[PDB]
Amino acid sequence: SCIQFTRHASDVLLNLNRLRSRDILTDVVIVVSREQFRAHKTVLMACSGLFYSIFTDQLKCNLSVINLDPEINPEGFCILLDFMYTSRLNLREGNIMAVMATAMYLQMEHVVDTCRKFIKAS
Amino acid sequence: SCIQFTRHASDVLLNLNRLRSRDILTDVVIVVSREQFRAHKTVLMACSGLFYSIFTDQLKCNLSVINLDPEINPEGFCILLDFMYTSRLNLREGNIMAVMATAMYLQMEHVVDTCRKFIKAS
Amino acid sequence: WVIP
Amino acid sequence: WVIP
Ligand SMILES: O=C1Cc2cc(Nc3cc(Cl)ncc3Cl)ccc2N1
Ligand SMILES: O=C1Cc2cc(Nc3cc(Cl)ncc3Cl)ccc2N1
Ligand SMILES: [Cl-]
Ligand SMILES: [Cl-]
Repeated sequence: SCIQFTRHASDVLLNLNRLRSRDILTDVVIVVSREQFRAHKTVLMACSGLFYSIFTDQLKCNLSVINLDPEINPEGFCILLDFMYTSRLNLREGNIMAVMATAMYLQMEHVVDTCRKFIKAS
Repeated sequence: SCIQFTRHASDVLLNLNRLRSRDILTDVVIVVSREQFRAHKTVLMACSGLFYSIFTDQLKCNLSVINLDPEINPEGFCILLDFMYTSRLNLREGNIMAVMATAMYLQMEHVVDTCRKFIKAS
Repeated sequence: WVIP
Repeated sequence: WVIP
């Protein structure tokens, strides 16, 4: 018999993104080629099958630095990290291939699905 | 020119609640009278003006244990912690006063607003 | 607020 | 997915 506040989840995600922009309580650095991205482990796990697997591992859960596969494009990662914290995906003709490949690696099934649909249309 | 995934914020919150239920990456214990509640600092900050103030403080940001004011009712806190992680508020005739008082202390303005409306109706 |  |  609960009541529900419709905007609560969106408001929570907006505040987590504000903490990310101000570098507050970020507990991990994701290294992609030369580029570094600060984030919250819990948000990464909630969005990605790959980060979920990494941070539930008894040894990796304690690492402050995670290095991604050298094939991963920093721009593709940046677009996906922004989506994790906002629900908004900056999908463009010039980045769709790098975004789909990065989403497949990160195990973000809904992003992979929209990339496949957008590629099929063109 | 982004696209948006409608269910993303709700899905993120659902996964953060699953991490909470399994005690994964919880980094703080909130003590309310004899009762202890494990949580994620970032989620508490995103939902509460009081926790936002506590964990942005250069000294308190590093505490693993936070003790609430002895006037705070553990059941009222438990109902509010559940709302933080689910958007669902278990508001009942027998708990509304303890829920409103706890929400005022935690600075959760939307919960305070619905409690005032529900009290006014009765 | 809604009835979920 | 929608146009926000
Ligand atoms: O496409 C995706 C997105 C995703 C997220 C998570 N993260 C969780 C899943 C569960 Cl059941 N509990 C907790 C968490 Cl944080 C796992 C796999 C995938 N695949
Ligand atoms: O009723 C409320 C809920 C709430 C949440 C937060 N938390 C934040 C606010 C901002 Cl601007 N950036 C980041 C965070 Cl985590 C502060 C005050 C209140 N009052
Ligand atoms: Cl996804
Ligand atoms: Cl609220």
